[PDB]
Amino acid sequence: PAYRILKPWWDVFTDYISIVMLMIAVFGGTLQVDQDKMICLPCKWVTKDSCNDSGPTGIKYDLDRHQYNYVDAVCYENRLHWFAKYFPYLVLLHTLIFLACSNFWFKFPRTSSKLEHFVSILLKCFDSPWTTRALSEGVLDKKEGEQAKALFEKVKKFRTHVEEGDIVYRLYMRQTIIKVIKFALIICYTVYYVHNIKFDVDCTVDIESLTGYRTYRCAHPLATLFKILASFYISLVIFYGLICMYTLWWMLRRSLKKYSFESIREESSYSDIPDVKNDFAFMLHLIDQYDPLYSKRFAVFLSEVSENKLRQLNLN
Amino acid sequence: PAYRILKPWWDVFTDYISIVMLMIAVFGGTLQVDQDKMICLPCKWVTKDSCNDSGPTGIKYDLDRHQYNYVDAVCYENRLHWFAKYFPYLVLLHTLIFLACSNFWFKFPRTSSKLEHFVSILLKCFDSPWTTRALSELDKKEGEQAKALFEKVKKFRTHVEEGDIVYRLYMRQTIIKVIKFALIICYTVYYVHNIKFDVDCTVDIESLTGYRTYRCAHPLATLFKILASFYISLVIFYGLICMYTLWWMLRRSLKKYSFESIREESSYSDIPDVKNDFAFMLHLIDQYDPLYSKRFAVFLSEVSENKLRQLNLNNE
Amino acid sequence: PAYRILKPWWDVFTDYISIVMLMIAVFGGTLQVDQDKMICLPCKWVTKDSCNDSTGPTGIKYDLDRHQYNYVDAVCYENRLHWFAKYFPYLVLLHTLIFLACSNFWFKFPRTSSKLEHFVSILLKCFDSPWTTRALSEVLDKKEGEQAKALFEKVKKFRTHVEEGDIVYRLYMRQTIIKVIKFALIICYTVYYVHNIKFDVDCTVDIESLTGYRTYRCAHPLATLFKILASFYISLVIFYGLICMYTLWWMLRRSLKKYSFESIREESSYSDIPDVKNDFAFMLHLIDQYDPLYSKRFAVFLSEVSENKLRQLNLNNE
Amino acid sequence: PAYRILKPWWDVFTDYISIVMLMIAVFGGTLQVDQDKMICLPCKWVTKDSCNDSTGPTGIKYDLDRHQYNYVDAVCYENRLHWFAKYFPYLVLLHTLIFLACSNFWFKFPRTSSKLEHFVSILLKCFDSPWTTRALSEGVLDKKEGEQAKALFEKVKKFRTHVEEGDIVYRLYMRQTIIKVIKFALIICYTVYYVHNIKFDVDCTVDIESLTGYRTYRCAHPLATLFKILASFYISLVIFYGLICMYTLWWMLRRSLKKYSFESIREESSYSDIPDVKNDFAFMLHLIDQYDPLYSKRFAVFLSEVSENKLRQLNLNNE
Amino acid sequence: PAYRILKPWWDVFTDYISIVMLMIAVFGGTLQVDQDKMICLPCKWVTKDSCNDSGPTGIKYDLDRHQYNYVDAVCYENRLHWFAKYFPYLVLLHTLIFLACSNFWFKFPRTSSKLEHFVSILLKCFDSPWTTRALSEVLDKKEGEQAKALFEKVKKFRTHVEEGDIVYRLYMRQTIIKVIKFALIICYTVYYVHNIKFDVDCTVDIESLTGYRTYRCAHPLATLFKILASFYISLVIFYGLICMYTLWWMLRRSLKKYSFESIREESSYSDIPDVKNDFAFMLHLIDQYDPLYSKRFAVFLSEVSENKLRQLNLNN
Amino acid sequence: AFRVLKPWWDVFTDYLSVAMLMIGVFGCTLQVMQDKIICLPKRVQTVEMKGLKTDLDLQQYSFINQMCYERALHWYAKYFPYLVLIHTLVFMLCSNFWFKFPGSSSKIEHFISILGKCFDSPWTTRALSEVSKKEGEQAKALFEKVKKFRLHVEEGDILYAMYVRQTVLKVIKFLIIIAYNSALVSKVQFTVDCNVDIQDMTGYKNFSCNHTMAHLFSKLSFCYLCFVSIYGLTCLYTLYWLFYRSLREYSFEYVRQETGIDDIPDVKNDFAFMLHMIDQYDPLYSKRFAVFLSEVSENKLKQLNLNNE
Repeated sequence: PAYRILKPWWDVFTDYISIVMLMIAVFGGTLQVDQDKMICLPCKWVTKDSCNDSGPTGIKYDLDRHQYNYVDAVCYENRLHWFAKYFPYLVLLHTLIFLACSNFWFKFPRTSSKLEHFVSILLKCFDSPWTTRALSEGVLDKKEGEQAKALFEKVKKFRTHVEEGDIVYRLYMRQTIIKVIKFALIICYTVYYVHNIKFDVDCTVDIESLTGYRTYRCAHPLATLFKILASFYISLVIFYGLICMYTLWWMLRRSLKKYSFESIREESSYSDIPDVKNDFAFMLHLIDQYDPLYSKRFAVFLSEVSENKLRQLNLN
Repeated sequence: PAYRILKPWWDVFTDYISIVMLMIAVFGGTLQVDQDKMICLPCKWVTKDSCNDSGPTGIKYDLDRHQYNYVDAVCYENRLHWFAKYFPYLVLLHTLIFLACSNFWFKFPRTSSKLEHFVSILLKCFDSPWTTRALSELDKKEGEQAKALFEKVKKFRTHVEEGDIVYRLYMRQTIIKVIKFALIICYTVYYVHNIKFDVDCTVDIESLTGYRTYRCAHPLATLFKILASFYISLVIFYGLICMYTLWWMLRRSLKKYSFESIREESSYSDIPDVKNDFAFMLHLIDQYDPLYSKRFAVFLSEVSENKLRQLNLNNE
Repeated sequence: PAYRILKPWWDVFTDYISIVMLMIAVFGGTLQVDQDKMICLPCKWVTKDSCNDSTGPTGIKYDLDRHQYNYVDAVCYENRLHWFAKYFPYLVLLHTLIFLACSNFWFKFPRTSSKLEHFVSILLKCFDSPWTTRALSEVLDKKEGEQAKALFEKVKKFRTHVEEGDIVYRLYMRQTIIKVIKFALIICYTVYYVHNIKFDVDCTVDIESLTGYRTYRCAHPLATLFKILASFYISLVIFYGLICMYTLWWMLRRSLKKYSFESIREESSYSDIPDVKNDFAFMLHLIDQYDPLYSKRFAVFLSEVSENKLRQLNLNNE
Repeated sequence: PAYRILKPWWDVFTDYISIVMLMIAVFGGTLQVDQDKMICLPCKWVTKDSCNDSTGPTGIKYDLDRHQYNYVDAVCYENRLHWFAKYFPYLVLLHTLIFLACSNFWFKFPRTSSKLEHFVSILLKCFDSPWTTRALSEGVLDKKEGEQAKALFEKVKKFRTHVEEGDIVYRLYMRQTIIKVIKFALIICYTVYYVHNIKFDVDCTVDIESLTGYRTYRCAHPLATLFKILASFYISLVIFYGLICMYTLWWMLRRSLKKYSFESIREESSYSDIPDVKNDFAFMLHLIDQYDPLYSKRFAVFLSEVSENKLRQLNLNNE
Repeated sequence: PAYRILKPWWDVFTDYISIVMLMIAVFGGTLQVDQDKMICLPCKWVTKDSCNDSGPTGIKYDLDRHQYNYVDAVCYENRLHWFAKYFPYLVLLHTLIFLACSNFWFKFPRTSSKLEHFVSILLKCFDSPWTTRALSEVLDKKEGEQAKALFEKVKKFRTHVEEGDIVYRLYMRQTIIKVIKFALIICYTVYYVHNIKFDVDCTVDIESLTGYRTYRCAHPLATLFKILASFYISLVIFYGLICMYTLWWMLRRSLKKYSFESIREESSYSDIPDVKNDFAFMLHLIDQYDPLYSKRFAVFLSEVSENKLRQLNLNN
Repeated sequence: AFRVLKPWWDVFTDYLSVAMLMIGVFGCTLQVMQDKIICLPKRVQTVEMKGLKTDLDLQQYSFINQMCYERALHWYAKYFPYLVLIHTLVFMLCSNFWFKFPGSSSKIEHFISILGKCFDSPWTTRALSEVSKKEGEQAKALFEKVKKFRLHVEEGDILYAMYVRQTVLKVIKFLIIIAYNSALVSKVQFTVDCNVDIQDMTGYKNFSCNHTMAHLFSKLSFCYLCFVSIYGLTCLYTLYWLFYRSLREYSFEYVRQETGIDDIPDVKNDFAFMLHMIDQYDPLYSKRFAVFLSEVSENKLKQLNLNNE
């Protein structure tokens, strides 16, 4: 849409990673809702309240189906690690936080309005025929001349209006910092707690008053599937974090609050384009990271020499 | 939509909070519908209506599967707190009321028509080429369109400055939202501790089952618990945002929009002070983007209209 | 789409209440289809077709298979559960569909749909006509004068074709009366039968030859939830009543088939605006109910003095 | 979309009735796929393959496994439960599909679809033409407007020669209405005859005594009353559909739709040379009259050659 | 869409095959979640930990339903081959990788911007009436100025695109990765498709809990997974063959050198220069979609056409 | 405008294909969850009847059900919906065989553009009125465009060959489908006998099983057979109309019967076939487009233009 221009390769990569993690979170949540149980069999042989487990005939436990369901529910709630139960919900929450950090740049009214104004007159300068006339370096239409003069004045006004404050650059930096800290915390806690997603779980829940057995051995059906999902999420979070550190290094490599038009002023005829600062510099850095043609077509409006050529050609 | 300009950051943030509050209401709704049950096991060793408990083998209760199902249903209906059962429906009703309070501004035909026609004249004034050149301080067709638009603006001012229905409706919506946030916080905080995993039930079905007291495990309790906690946090954030909204309507009189800085900066110093609904939507526009009100203020000034007729007279 | 200007606050409120009623209808329907059961346990102590309700405790052996229990459930759900507790969501869905049909039969009937579409097109064209602004002010181009004269003839022809009868007004009246009557019937029967949605139901179905027991006590697990739905539905219907009742009052306090342009003719310069009647009067009353500005600036295309001024201006540029 | 002008009130009524009937079909189909069971219980004492029906009460022990019960359920559902109760939603869905195909056949048949689209286009762009307004109101005209007016005049002139000769649309609509009414008759006969066979209590005698031990089982179809009320609602909707189709048939029989007189138009307006149209053109003009007569009121302007002479004079003066 | 012109027949064929693959993976995953289980029976007579296989009456195992569920879960986790368990997830991952490789051409911002500019100017040339006149070879002033502006845009576009070969390089890399992925998929899937069997023998050693060691099981969705794999492999082969053809289409001709000798011989303008690198590559792809677009774009490249347009405008 | 080139048989077969898709999807979703078998062992261990006790757990019953679903149920009864889906997808892909190849698609677009442009041209009406300015120049340009179309399409016959190949493919596929479906429709039955050797687990060898969704699968198979038969009758009529009249030759003698112009040449091969297609849509386009073909009409138009200028 209109905001795809201000989305560099790191942003679109993080967006695709985010929707992929959202998909695996939805899958894990559906799995948790439907098929997440645990089959618990009592240990007939016990030793100090622990599972001794020392034509064959099957062991008779004298337990009803409802006692088995009660044992399942109690051991699932008590002696199953919270990660193995709430991993998809944590993944969904982390993905939602990441998406909110990515899209708060687009939703906050001040920054959204500034982005809309920038995108709007960049599209208008692209549609301006005098952009083509200036980039080539005859006859001027009255409507075309009025549109060109209005676009020049709008460019000057907007440059004065936004170069004072850098709220958009500061918000983007804060979003990147929050995302990289989130990734650090996510990778730390997920790497720590991934080994607790096990298949065989020994539960000692003390329901001997109701069931008659003390300790039970449980099999978690969706244990290794959840472990595979956790490893996939770890890989995705590692990729997201590497992209985020690259983006932060892009911020810290050079001052994005200071854009120099030296290369364009050397290539083009107009060599008086000022070195703009702060929010305008950041917004121009973004489109330079998408396509340098936008800066090439838009630098002609900033220069006063092109305005000098404008007033001479308008008079003619 | 077309009313995104009239929605400040508090309106858009609470709408996203209303969306996630809707989603955990949906999530809780299908969870309760599908697998909200409780496994109830009778306490065989009843002692003062308790479970005293006065290798190991299973305890035979001599209960059929259907007797267990009946005990489950009866103790779920009777000895389970109503909050743990109807938490998702309560959340759904509350977020539906919040969404209704947020959208009643755009759904009520009087205020909807007023907002629509304000937005139309504001966007068409944004597209007007006259306002940029007037702020800087002309074709025959362009001057005629601006004069007709000037007539439309003054007619709108006369039509809307009489009443304050929009501002009063917004105040009422904020009052209802904050008082419902308060009520939600009190009752939810009071009753969130009743969502327990382990519940003792005593329903007196001894004539049918054989036991008086049964100990029940509610599987979807702790998850519901954390959902409730999550919901509370969302509501808390909602309320805080609503608090600031209340502050924004009480720290300053919104029925009087002063153009003091506006006429101080610009050449036109005769701009009058608008009132009532016009003042309210101008404050809202200032909250979204000051530039819209800045370039709209010229069409309220008689001096700039004097500059308009002389430009039209000189052109003729 | 373009019919929002013909929908007042009562119509919008009834539409949203019907949406909520449809939502609860779908929810109750899914509940009834999937999770509506009836857990029935035999009463081993029977006393004249009644449950007598009469050393560690031990469960009572009933000597019943699972399939005998399922048969008992099916028979006591079919024969002894009240019809309201079984068909409440379907009845709510039927009532919501009836309300929606009553609301949208105005726009689905081809004669009234064509009349409303023609009225909306003409009024929108007059709203976007620039001469009306000038008509509210008191130059014009050749194109603007031509299109304004063409719109004047279009308005005259539309008035001639519409002001003859009141099919739109009669249809709106009939829909309002049908909605009020439906609300009354729904409230009466729902309030009367809402008490039959009970949790514990005693069933006596006489399947002694197949099960061995005569009387059973059943638990309807969803019943209380349905009760919480049912009362909620009643509340919505109550709202859907009062709003609709207000519409009836609004349609009977004054004759909607006579629209008076007295205020517009006394505020604007043109004081010759005639009083329209019948369907024209009804749609102009509804349009005023949306926003008085639409009718106020449509009044200039009904006044002959505006036509005289337009003809004078056309002679000037002619 | 653009064919809403060609659909009278009976077509709209039948379309919405078909939508509701298809909803009934989908609901019944989902119910019959998911929850359609048959809980069968054996008769302990039988007399000539018939149940005899002969200190607290104790349950009857049948000595049957869960899978033997499932087998008995499957056998008696397949054999003894009536075919109408099993295939009611599928038959309903088939009937709705046939009704929808019959209603929308002439919108998909290319021979009639081309004529219908041509008629709709040259009547709508006729309707929004300014020459209609100026003629019905009865110096200078826009060049584009005049060229368009003469272009639509020539288009109507060729359309009249292209359609008036044939009656394919009228015959197709006749055949669709007749097929719909005979389908309604067949449905309201067979459904009404077989609706009484949807019963809750069904006796099954399937001879599986060598696999279960019992011969007769008293089954119970749970979705029998719900299917009964669904069948009653379907019968009511088919009754409404049939009454609407008989009204359409009576409308098409009483008035000859292969002729159309513009006598009312030519008397109110000054143009009295509008010819009497016939065959398919007359039929769709009658349909448009059923939708809104003022569309044909404006369309009759381009059918009169006096209007042609006036337009030619005005265009020659402009030229 | 807007980029359908760039996609040849092999690309859209691979897209349809990938969509069918995604449908297969979704179906397999739905089956795996819903009705993929194991149901296992103990071997009553066991000699050396193996089933001895030593009117009729049923064998009594004295096992509860929960012991059966535990046996099923353990023999599903430990003795079912991982291919039968995770084939739907594997085809899901492979199809997602194929789709990502296919859409990385349009996703990467640099190549996406270059392709968007190329498609926009090609579509503007295709509808240009001056192109029709040049094919035919008295024109409107605005038409001639549009033709001149489009000529200058073509010149600056050529100078912009001929410097780099990133687009062709990216397409080559995507094709290479797709071929390698096809080869690996075919190799591993053909190697492991035989492990999806119906009768599996499990020796899980749960004698302490159940009473038996060896059980013979039966996987419901085994022979249905044996056809879903065997149908999937076929598609991969087809995919690979198509990809192989694309690889062959890279090797027989040099994609960085589009010689206009065929076009300039037929056309009157026999002075059309030969384009290079990315511009040559997308012109070759234009030929693969339809050569008429490249033929029409060829007249906006020759200098004789520029001289003719300048002479026409001078006459104009 | 691609729907104009589609006659009644083409849209009829398309809607039949959508019906087949619906049948296949319904059969597939039935087979995914509802498809199950119920098995009971044979020779198991005022009359008071007593049930026979098989002494089998539920797990053994499920094991027997699976063994008999795999090794006793016919493969048709298990894979009928997937076969329907695959065959109808092949039918749908081959339904537009003559529409998708770029040369034929370009020919279709060129012919329909030409026919529509001369349809909108008033010179047709002027010439028909004669027999029975700027627009003259436009008519002359459209005439030289018609001549260029004659030089571009009439010499080839690839479209007819592609249509005949598509029709033959549809007919042979319909023959195959009818043959195997009619051969294997008797295998879908309710009661089946299962003789798997699981005696070492369950204790029994001979079982009697019931395919619960066998009546529904039989009805679905018969409905699919009816749809296939209707599709094949449609394709057989298409082949008969293809062959009994030589579609490589289009004759304008029926126009000559009422139109005086006789210099009209008869077009052949691709032109003749696709004019027959437009005749199948409606003959009015063909009998109207006749006047744009002959050369004496161009000479008359040239003379009229010379007189007017």
